Amino acid sequence: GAMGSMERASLIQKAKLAEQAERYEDMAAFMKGAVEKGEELSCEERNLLSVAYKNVVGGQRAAWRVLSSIEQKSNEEGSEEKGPEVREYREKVETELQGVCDTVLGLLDSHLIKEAGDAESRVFYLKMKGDYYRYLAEVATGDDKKRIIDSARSAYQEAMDISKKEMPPTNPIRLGLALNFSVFHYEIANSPEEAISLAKTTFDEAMADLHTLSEDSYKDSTLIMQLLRDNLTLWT
Amino acid sequence: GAMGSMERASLIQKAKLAEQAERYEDMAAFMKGAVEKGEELSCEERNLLSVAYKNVVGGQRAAWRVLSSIEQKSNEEGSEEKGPEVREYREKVETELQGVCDTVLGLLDSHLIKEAGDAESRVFYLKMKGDYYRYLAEVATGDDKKRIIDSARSAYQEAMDISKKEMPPTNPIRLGLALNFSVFHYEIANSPEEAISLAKTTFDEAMADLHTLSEDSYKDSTLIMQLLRDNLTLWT
Amino acid sequence: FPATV
Amino acid sequence: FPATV
Ligand SMILES: *CC(=O)NCC1CCN(C(=O)C2(Nc3ccc(Cl)cc3)CCNCC2)CC1
Ligand SMILES: *CC(=O)NCC1CCN(C(=O)C2(Nc3ccc(Cl)cc3)CCNCC2)CC1
Ligand SMILES: [Mg+2]
Ligand SMILES: [Mg+2]
Ligand SMILES: [Mg+2]
Ligand SMILES: [Mg+2]
Ligand SMILES: [Mg+2]
Ligand SMILES: [Mg+2]
Repeated sequence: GAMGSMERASLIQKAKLAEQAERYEDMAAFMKGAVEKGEELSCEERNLLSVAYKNVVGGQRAAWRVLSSIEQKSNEEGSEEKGPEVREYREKVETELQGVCDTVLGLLDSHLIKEAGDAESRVFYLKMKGDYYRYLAEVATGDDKKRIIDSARSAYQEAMDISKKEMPPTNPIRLGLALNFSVFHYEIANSPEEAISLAKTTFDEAMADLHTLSEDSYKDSTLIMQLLRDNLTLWT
Repeated sequence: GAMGSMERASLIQKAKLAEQAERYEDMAAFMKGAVEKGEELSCEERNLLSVAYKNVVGGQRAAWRVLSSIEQKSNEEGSEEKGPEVREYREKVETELQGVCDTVLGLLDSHLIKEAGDAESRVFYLKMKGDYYRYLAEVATGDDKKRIIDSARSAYQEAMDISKKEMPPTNPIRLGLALNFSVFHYEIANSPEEAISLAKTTFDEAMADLHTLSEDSYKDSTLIMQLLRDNLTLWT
Repeated sequence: FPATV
Repeated sequence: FPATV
């Protein structure tokens, strides 16, 4: 890999610079190189990895949605035939998105998840696995769509099981996992009631544990709680 | 080139889609392919070309400035030595920026400028030539910095000479050229008085010709006039 | 679109 | 930074 000659510490340093410069593709490439050194990631390093790829795939998903909407409009009655270009370019963006998702999934499988024994790391990686299978599911239309959806579900469910056993209900990783799994239920699994029940129960159980927290922990937990409330407001 | 197999019209169609999706690197690649077909560009197509590369290099310049500021801070008294990484990454971004500038300059030289006979096209391309040499000048520190600055000046000056002979003082291309050449004087040539004089005279001469314009032309001209006023306000 | 982290 | 087009 092109980062094979760069020191681990230098890749991490450069990922932080790339973040400051809003160079998320570079950030992701640096973090991929750091993962490929083979050592486990610290909390801070896991956050760099996630931020980099979230921002890269986020931009691809937004572009894919713009192009998919144009394509859908082209297939309505009365729309003038304009040739294969809209489909081709949506396919191009889609293939690039799938590539990024496959890259992330590959890092998780080789070998981040299997080396992650502490609950905080294992849950974090399994949440990522669910997230990147969810992004694959968003664009899937073929023979494998059900298996892709089930891969996302399975990863999220394993993360949920660990999180409920091992982490307090206010833990930001537990909260973020539940937020995203709830979105999976609403948007991917056609299960809005499950989505709502999960968001509500997660919010309420967190609320009941806030009394245990420092001011700084309270700030972290309540920020994600508000995202749960925001989704509940959208959905009810 | 990778776009050699795609129809000109399809490249233009896809550039427009890429713009809608805010995929400016793709937009620029499509427009490069369209230029390389060898035919002259229409007004609309020249605008696509310019928007694509403006957005790509704009992002690179913003990143370069973030990194250059970090680097400068590292070289202050009392700053802890952190190794070569900040310089390396600023160099990486810089080299990519220079590459984009060289690509644009190459399209202009082979063969957009030489085929452009109408004032509106020739001025537009010569302005672009000045702009991309200006971006090279922003990062230049070596033996060639003076020649790079002079290349920008010469391109802008040829565009100004044509524009003054052939276009009305409200023409948006004439206005935009003057705006940018004024910034060149202020930021690159260490000539703030020249910058201010050019912006003021351009504004005032435009103001005196607005009476000749339709509502729609008036809107176009006054928008750029306001940019001239904005710079004058910054500089005085 | 709904919020995710 | 100053405005350019
Ligand atoms: C290493 C570690 O513990 N990482 C968890 C951090 C918790 C706080 N936090 C956040 O609250 C934000 N991101 C986020 C990402 C993933 C998960 Cl599972 C939860 C929270 C910070 C950015 N805005 C959203 C919340 C950072 C990660
Ligand atoms: C083909 C042609 O005539 N292009 C000139 C257009 C004039 C109107 N216009 C603008 O006002 C904006 N861009 C711009 C770009 C270059 C120049 Cl030299 C002048 C103006 C539109 C975007 N915001 C800034 C003004 C588009 C180009
Ligand atoms: Mg080493
Ligand atoms: Mg496909
Ligand atoms: Mg349950
Ligand atoms: Mg043809
Ligand atoms: Mg250099
Ligand atoms: Mg003069």
